[PDB]
Order: sequence, then structure tokens, then C-alpha cells
Amino acid sequence: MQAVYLTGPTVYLRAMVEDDKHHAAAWFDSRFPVNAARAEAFLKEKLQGDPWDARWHLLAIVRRSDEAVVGSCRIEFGKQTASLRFHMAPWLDDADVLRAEALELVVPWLRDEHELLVITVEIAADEQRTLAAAEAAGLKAAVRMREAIARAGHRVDLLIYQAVDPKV
Amino acid sequence: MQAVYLTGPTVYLRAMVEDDKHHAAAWFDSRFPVNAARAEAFLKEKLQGDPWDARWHLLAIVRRSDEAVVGSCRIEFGKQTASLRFHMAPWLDDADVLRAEALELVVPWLRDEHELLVITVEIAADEQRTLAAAEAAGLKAAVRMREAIARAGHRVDLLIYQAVDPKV
Amino acid sequence: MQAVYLTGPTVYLRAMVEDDKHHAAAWFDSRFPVNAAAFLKEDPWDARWHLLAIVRRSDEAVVGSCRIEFGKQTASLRFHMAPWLDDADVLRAEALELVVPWLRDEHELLVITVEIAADEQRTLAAAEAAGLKAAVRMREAIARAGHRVDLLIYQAVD
Amino acid sequence: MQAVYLTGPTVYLRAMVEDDKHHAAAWFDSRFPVNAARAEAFLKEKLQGDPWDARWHLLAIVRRSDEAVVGSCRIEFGKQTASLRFHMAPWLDDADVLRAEALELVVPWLRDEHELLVITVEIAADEQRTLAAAEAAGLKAAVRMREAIARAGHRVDLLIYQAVDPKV
Amino acid sequence: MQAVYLTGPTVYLRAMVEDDKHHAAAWFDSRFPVNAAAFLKEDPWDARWHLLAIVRRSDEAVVGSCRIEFGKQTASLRFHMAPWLDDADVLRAEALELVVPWLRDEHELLVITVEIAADEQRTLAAAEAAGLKAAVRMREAIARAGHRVDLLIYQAVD
Amino acid sequence: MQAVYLTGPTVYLRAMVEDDKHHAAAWFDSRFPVNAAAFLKEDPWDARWHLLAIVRRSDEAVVGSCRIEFGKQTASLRFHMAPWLDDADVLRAEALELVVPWLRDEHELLVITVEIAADEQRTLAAAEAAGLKAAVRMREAIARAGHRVDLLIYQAVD
Amino acid sequence: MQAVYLTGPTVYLRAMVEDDKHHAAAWFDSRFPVNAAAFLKEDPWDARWHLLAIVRRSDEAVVGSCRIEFGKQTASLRFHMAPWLDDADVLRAEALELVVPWLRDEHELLVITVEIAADEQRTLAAAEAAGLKAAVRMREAIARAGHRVDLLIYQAVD
Amino acid sequence: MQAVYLTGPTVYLRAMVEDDKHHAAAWFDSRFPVNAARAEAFLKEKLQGDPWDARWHLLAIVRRSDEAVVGSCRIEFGKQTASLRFHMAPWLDDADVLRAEALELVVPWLRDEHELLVITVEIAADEQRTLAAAEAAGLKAAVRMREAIARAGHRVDLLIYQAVDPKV
Repeated sequence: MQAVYLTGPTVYLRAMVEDDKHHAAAWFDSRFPVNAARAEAFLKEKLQGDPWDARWHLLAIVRRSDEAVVGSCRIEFGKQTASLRFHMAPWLDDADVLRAEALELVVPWLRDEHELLVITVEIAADEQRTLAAAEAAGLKAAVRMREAIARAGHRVDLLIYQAVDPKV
Repeated sequence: MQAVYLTGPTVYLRAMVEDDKHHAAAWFDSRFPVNAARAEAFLKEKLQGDPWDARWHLLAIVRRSDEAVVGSCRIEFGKQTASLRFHMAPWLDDADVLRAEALELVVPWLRDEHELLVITVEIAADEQRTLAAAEAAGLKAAVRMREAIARAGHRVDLLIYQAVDPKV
Repeated sequence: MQAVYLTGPTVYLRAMVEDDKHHAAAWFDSRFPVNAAAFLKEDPWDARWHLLAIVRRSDEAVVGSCRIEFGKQTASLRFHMAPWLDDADVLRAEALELVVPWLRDEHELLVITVEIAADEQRTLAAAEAAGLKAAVRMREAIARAGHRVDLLIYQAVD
Repeated sequence: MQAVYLTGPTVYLRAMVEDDKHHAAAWFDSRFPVNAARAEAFLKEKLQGDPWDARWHLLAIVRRSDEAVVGSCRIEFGKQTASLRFHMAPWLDDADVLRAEALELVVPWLRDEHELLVITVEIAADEQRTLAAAEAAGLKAAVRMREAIARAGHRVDLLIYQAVDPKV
Repeated sequence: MQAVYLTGPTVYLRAMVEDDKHHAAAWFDSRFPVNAAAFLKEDPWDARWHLLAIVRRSDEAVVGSCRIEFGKQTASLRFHMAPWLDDADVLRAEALELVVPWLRDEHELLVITVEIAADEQRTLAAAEAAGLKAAVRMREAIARAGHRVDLLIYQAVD
Repeated sequence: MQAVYLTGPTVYLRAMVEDDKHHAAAWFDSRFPVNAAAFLKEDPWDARWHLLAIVRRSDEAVVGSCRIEFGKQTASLRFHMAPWLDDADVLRAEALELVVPWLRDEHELLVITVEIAADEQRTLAAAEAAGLKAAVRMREAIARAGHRVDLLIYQAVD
Repeated sequence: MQAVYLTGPTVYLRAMVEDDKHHAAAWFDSRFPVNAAAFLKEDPWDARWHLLAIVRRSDEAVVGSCRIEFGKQTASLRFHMAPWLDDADVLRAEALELVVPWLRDEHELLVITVEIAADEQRTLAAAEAAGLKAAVRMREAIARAGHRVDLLIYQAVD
Repeated sequence: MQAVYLTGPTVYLRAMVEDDKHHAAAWFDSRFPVNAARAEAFLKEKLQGDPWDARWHLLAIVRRSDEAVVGSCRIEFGKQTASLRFHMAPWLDDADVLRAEALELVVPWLRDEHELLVITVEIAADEQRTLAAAEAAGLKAAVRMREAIARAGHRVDLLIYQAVDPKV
């Protein structure tokens, strides 16, 4: 994953390094969550494989104009699965445009460079551009988690978008 | 819901009253969660209806032999949906047998006495008897939430079981 | 405030007395708070405020409290409901419905202030019906089961 | 200390029992503090004796008119010392009058029934009646702890009142 | 708000920009908070509010923030100062001294609201000099070193 | 463990039953914990452990618990006492005094482990009298009134 | 311990010095702890323990610590890794792999104890390969992102 | 206080600046405590003066050999009083030697450059060298706070040392 270089008009993705984590410490939690996507359509357990064999990765999302790390993409591989979520810097003016571009970049890489039957992405229901990026990448809304996400004055659903190979 | 009386060989369900909540305060959290089932298959929003119109209910699960409140069933209605989860007393010797019986009791009541297109139940992957009760009630595993539930020394998946009317 | 009784269809409010506070103290012997700062020992800041018990009419149970803190110009309200209470939002909304017109028809105030959590649908609806509008919001200040909600400050200015 | 019975016009003091602690659990913390009086004039360590030999006691303060436990007096004996603090119920209308009476009752008992060279009492600077009770009992302000006590909108000093035998 | 600059003898306020927020985010990479709810990702509740950076004139350092949330009738202020800041109370008081007359001489508001901790002597003194009076008090809502202080809500009504 | 009774001058230990756990659950409906992680729903990690009630002889009250978790070679003990309990340290020390010789005279163990807070004088003294020595210390893991104390792990190896 | 160097393929351990501790202190200037009780000021309890720095060979960075506390019979280990560390579990496991044989081939101990979180797969695997077995479990004592994990105490007895 | 320069063989004291506070953020709490010395002999309130007139200062303690900030001295002036406490870096090998030197440096400065009737210093009972420095500076133990300070496995007293002008 040291070779990953996925660039668009505004941002590029590359392996997150210790330097990134340190600078972003105020908002980026380095500690491991239980998984990189909270919920998923119920499918055969075997697709995930053994926990010893799970592989976690972190990609920095880097703004081209100033080289600022503006977010991260956390990815968790199982045997035939990839699960991911994005963490954008809270100081960003419009996190959604940059998150959406990052999703456009990472999905085709995930489909091509790996042997996956399932791709699973967390996207909040108010993340318009990111939802649209997922739809154009051929992902489909699979799970609704009602009011799972705190916003100012209200809560919104967390949605889980998936592409699942026909074989499954 | 004051008329509800659903009894099996071991437990019965009736409206939870303030007395129950007070006695069970050590383990029963009276505060509202965001919903009664955390995740669900992605279906049309309209099925849930407006939040002003949502109706929440609490059923006590009562052990017949001694009249002890051994758990609760939290139910959240939307327009055409019912979502539920169980909270069993931590001092119970075998919570799963009694939870499973409670699920056997509450499901047929939910199908008959209400006009539902969707029933949604949270069940942890290690809850053997409760899983079996759900399957016999005609519910099917719809969502997997990996390692969502803390246990001693390890974590287990939360599963979401559903029955969804053909019309949907 | 000793001769004041505000009666609605479900609850009534009257001056809270020591015995009420005795029993409300246990509305905190709990591992699941909605907020932090039981009650504490009550010049100059302990002069401005006053308590009304919310009593359910059906069984005469004390089911909540309404705290009213005064400025020269002002009155600010805060509710605390028993944790085991059935239909707390309906009852709290009714108390608000009772206290606001009292503060209007029996006081001369430039500003009435009320604290209400962002998820308290019925209490919010009664505040809006009484003419109050949201003025301040404090993010994730109120604890619920597995999540937090914002505290809203509603105000009317006459 | 089962024989203690110290009564005034309004309250009496007797050994606090498990029943008291349970009822008062909302406001009374049964857990041990490090001592029963936080600060004291610096005097010879030997006066306190060994920690194995320390003896802690709890007296309930009981309102005569209704038998309500309205507070507690926590006492810590060393070899030749007695240290104490009061915890009054937060629902009390006028805690200070009842605290002050309790102090009037407990001090003469402490001087007579025990062989003390030092008595040490915590009293907040705004506790008028309690301060006056201490002065009339022949205690003197020895220590000031500035702004140690939170009140509504402001903080007040904790004062430590003492009587110390001439021999010391 | 992009062409607005309020200059006092020590600090000036101007619209906060992304770069300012970038560096202010670290005013939370800390085990010693004064409050809880770094910043979070910014319809309908994220429409009403606006940020001003407080910049120290001597070295052009961004040393704090002033958050202004609007109602139709209202404006409510909240300050956050860098944790390492020398003389934070003097600088915050000066910012208040600057923002209040701006909200008066350049807006048409019925009510101005400001949050101030009960121990912020100089900020309180500037609020009183600006005509604001305490309206609401929230006990022990602000964390300090080994103790907590109350949050006060000050208001003026024109 | 159903036919096991260890009787001392003040308390006795026997297998804990559901009814005991029912009432012990409330030893947590409280805002003042000594530790965190009421009880939780009890393969493979829920196989190794077992509970003994500590019953006060004078009134037959269940006043505490002794949790014994087993390895192939090992036994590890943890006590929880009712919060309202008079003389909890004396009673807990006596329970320890009872359980340790039982684990010796009626089991074949290479290692016995016990958790004890650093301020539990009498419990510590009984652990030392039973031949146990401190092995591990976890700083400020136990909450007391206005302070914390260390958790000590004592062990004997036969 | 000043002339002790344990070198593996990825890291090596040597006596920790003041400068290492200086920089490790910031492994706590953070709002996301894994545990509680930065470091604190170091008779009689501050006699038994000792620190080894874990240094990554590729860049000579100090990336973690190994704390060894001694009894007469005993040695107990505790690791703390830098929060930004890549592959912390692999590196920690390697340190364990290095320290255990050292405590065997260069000490005379009846019991070696190690703390390891229940989710630290590779560290657990090295403890089992070194002959250690789980002895004690403390439920949900370690904080992770949005959840907690148990702390396990592993031990070998020679 | 920008002119303060107090140097000994090992450390020097100078005004703490924002740079110091930032670097030391892991261990140095910039937030204000209620006072700089927790307890003090009970003397006339007027000596402290008005809170509006209180002046707080921070001195960095700087190790000469490497210019490292190894601690801080927090000082609070009232009208005729000075109260202080030290915060040493936790990574220090022997904090007590350097704290003690810092106390040797700051006391004569406090007596000479200011018009004080009272100097009040917090010192833990196990801080041998610091206690000895205070004694040689002509301070005397005035207050004992039993077991106020957590240490590894045990607690120690906080002591308050004072010099008080004869006039008082």
C-alpha cells in the first residue's frame, strides 16, 4: 500500500503516515474502532474470513493546492470484503465535496487492485455529494441506521452503501 | 396498550409501569434511545412516517412463578413499522430462554393487532434461543453489525432480524 | 408563591415544600443521569430562584419540578422530571403551558427564558405556542441512552 | 458508640446505621474520604498515632419532630485527636440551624467522653450559625482554605476550627 | 462579514478563515478541557451562526474566537480562547467590548446574549459596562484546574 | 460448589443464587461508584468463574460477594461489598480468611490471586497472613470519596 | 540495566533515559486515552520498578516503553506505545518476545506477569508462545475508538 | 515581571511565556486553580485584599545545562500576601533537587522586591530537599493537610510553610 497514488482535480490519496496522525491528533483518533463499516447486509460469514487475517489500512486525503491533510479513509479488508469510512477535518469549509472526490478515487482502485466480492461504505444521509459519488460508483444503499449521527440541533441516518458481486 | 396480556409457560408480557422502572433502576435505563432497532434494511422512508407520530411502548417481561420483572421489551412504532429490542435483568441465570419466550409471545401480537409492513428486532449473534425463536416466528436475518456487542473477553455481532411484507 | 396553584387537565403546579424535595433527591441516586449540576444546599445568587412541584392529578404524585430563577427584568425556567415518569414530555409540556401564562397574566416581565432539550417535541411545541423562539443552542449538553442531545434556550420578549 | 444519645430542642445524634445510609444514598456518600478534617494547624505527628489504630464513626443527625435523618456527622479519631465534618441533606430548608445545633451537641460529648488534646472541625465561612456554635463551644479558627467551597455563582473559604489543649 | 474589522488597543476581530480554524482545532488536543461540546463538521441549525477570529495586534497571532449565532430577533455570543494564551480574560473582555457596539451600531437587534463563566472578572465587567445583565446561570458547567465554575448568560434588551 | 459453606465468627460464604444477585444489582443504582466494569449478562470466558455470597451471621443479610475465576493452574478472587455496609473491611478480610484456606485444603492450585485496594488495611493484613505477597499495582484504579486509590494484586505460589 | 540491549529484527530495548521520557510525556497531550493512571513524579513503592525504551531500528525513533515492576519473587510488565505508531501491535509483540527470554535467561524468577488488552492479537500470541497463560481478566478496562476492551493478565510460573 | 532573572547553579527562573505552556501542555495545566496555596494559617482577611486586585504570575524553572523548562512556579499575590506552588515535569529524574533550588531562588526575591507580610508555600511532606530549602529560607510549617497527596501505593500530607511578619 506504499505504492498507492490516487489523484483527482482537488485531492489525492496516499498511505497515511505517522506524521499525518500526529498533526491531525486534535481531530483524528488513531485508536482502532471495531470495524470500518458498522453495519452491512447479512451475508455468509466466510466472506470476512479469520480476524488474524484481517488487514487494516489508512489513506490520507491530501489537498493538492496546499498539501494539507484534509481527511482520512479508513479501510478494513476481510478475505473477500472491503469496508471503509471517512474522517474529514472539522476545520474544512466544505468537507462533503472533498469526501465525495475521495470516494470517487478510492472505489475504482478497490474494485481493480483487489479480489473483492463486497465493498461496504458508511455515508451519512445528509452527505449529498458523497451519496451521489457512491451511486455513480455503482454502490447501492443497503442499510439504514436511523438517527445514528448527531448534527447541530438534530440527528441524521447513517446509511451503508454496498456493491455485492452477483455470485453472492 | 393497557389491555396487553401475552402469556407463555414461563413469562408474561404486560405494559411496564412506573413501579417496574423504579425497582429495575440499577439495570434498566429509562432514558430514550434514538430508536428501538439500530439498523434495518434500507427501505422507503415513508414507511416510518413523521417523528411527531411515532409511538413508543414498554412491555415488562414477568416471570410467572414469582412475579419478578425479569426484563423489558422496548417497542417503537412508525407509520407501518415496528422496531424492538429486549433488555434482560443482569442477575438472571439464563436470560436467553426467557428472552426467546418473550419474542415468541410478542411477534404474533405485533402481526395481528397492528397494520405493519415491517417488523425489526435486534438479536445478538450468540443469543441462540432468541435467534431460533425469531426464525420460527418467520423473521429473517437482514443486517449484520460486526462485533457491535461487548462480551467477556470478546465481542459478538448484533444481528437485525426482519419480516417485510411482499408489497414493499 | 404559597397560595399559587396552576391546574391543567393532567397536572397542577404549587409551591414545592421540603417533603417534595426529600423525595425528589432520589431522582439522582442513579448511574444514568440526563444532566449534571442531587440538588445542593440552598445570598446573593441563592436569592433569585424558586421551585414549583408538578403534581399528577390522578394519583397526587409529585412527578417533576419547575425551577424559576428571577432577574429584575427576567424569569428563566428549568424542568426536572422524575426518571421513572410515564409520559414525561406530555406532562412537562403541560406544566410549561401552565407556568408561561401565569408569568404573563400575573407578572410584569420583559423577558421569559426556558431551557428545553432539542428532542423534547411536546415541550418545544408548547414553547412555540406560547410565543417563545429559540435563542441559544448548546451542543450535546443533555445525556440520553447511548447518545446526547442539544440544550435549547427559548425566549419571549414582550 | 451504640450508647450515644445526644439530644437538643430540634435534633438528636445517634449512631448512623445501614438503614440510614441506604435511604440517604442519593446525597450521602458512604465511601471513605482521606480524613474527616482536610487541614489542621501543624502539630506533632504522634498526636494522630498509627493508621491501624484510627477509629472512624458516623453519627446520624435526626430531626425530632418527624424522625427524619437530616444529616450526618463524620468523625475520625487518632490517638489524641478528633476530626469531624458534617454532611446535611440537600433538601433541607435551613441546613445551617440544624448543623449548628448538631455541633453544640457533639462537642461537649467529645471533650468529656474521650481523652483528646485536639478537636478539629470543618466549617465553611458562610455557615453563620455553625461558626457561632463553634465559637461558643470554645473552638477557634485555625486554618483558612481560600475559596475551597463551591456555591451558587461564587466560592467561599473552608475554615478549620480547633481546640488544642495547652500541653501541646 | 468579510469586510468587517473591529480594532481595539490590543486585539482586532475579523472574519475567521479556514486556516485560522485549522490551527484553532489543536486548542483541544488536550487532557485539560474547560468545556465539552475539537470543533465538529459545519441546514437548518448550521445556518444561524458565524465566526470571528480574535487576533493579537502585537504579533498577529490568532488567540481566540468569537462565535455569533443569529435568530431573527437575536444574536448570541460564545468565546473560545487558546489554552496557552497570556492574559486571556483581558483579551476576551476587549473582544466583547468590540463586538457588542458593532452589533448595536451596525445591526437591528432586540436581544443580545453572551455566555461568560462566573470567574471571568474582566469579561463580566465589560458585559455590565455594555449594558448587559445576568439572565441565566448554569451551575458548575465550566471546568478549571481542580474545580468547576458556573456559566452565566448575560443579555441586553433594547 | 452448591454444598460448600465456609463459616467464620461473623460471616459465612455459600454459593450465590439468583435471588442474592437480584438484590446485589442495586449495589450500583448509585452516583458514587468505587469501580466500573451493575453486573452484566452471564463460552469461552464466561466458563472460568463462580460467585459466593458473603452472609452476615447476625441477621442473615447478604452483605457482599466473592468472585472466583479459574484457570487450569489458577484461581483469582475479587470482592464486591454492599455500599451501605458497616465494617466492610473487617467482613471482607474475614471472607478472604475463609476462602484462601478453602482453595488450599480443598483444591490443587499452583497460584492464588486476589485483588485488594491499597487502603483496605484489614483485607491486606489477611492476605499477608495467608502467605500472599503483592505482585502487581495499578495506580489510582479505585474511586473513593474525593480521591482514588491503587488496586493491588496479591498472589501466593505453592 | 544501563548495559542491557535486547535487539530483534524491528526494534531494540535499552534503558530509558530522561530525554526519552520527556518526549513520551506528550503521548498523553490528547483527548483520546487508551487508559488512565501523563506520567507522574517518580520509597517504598517507587523502588520496585524500571523502564525500557522500545526503539524502532529503521529510524531510531522511541516508539514505546516497557515498564518492569519487581517483587522479590516476581516481575510484572506493562507496555505503553506512542499513539501515532504504525503497527503498534507487531512492535509491542516483538518487545515482549525480547523481554521475556531476557527475564528467563538473565534472572531467577518464580513468576512473570504481563498486562495485555484482549484485542492485542499479536502481543497475546507472543505471550502464549513464551509459555504465559491468562490468569486474570478485568472487563472493559481499556478504551478504544467507540468501545472498550478487557485487560488480560498473563503469567508464567517456572 | 518581564525583568525577573533568578539563577542558581542548576536552574534559573524567568517569566513563563506562551511557548513554554504549549510545549509543556502534556503535564502543565494552564487553567487557573482557585489559589496558589490551598490552606494557610487563619489571619485577617484584609491581608488578601480584593479579588479584582489579585495578581497571578507564572515563572518557568529552566535547566541551565540544556535550557529545558523543567517546571513552573505559580504565584498569587494579594494585597500583602504571596502564595505559591510548584509544578515539576513528570519526566524529571529527580524533581526534588531542582524544585528545592527553585524555592531557594524565588523566596529572597519575594521578600526583597515586594511589600509582603505573608509568604505561603505548598510542600508535600515527602519533599525532603524542598522542605529543607523552605526551612533555610526562614519559612515554618504552619498547616498539615493529612494524606492530601496521592503517591504510588500510599498518600502523603501536604504541608503549608509560611513566613508571617511580626506585625500580624
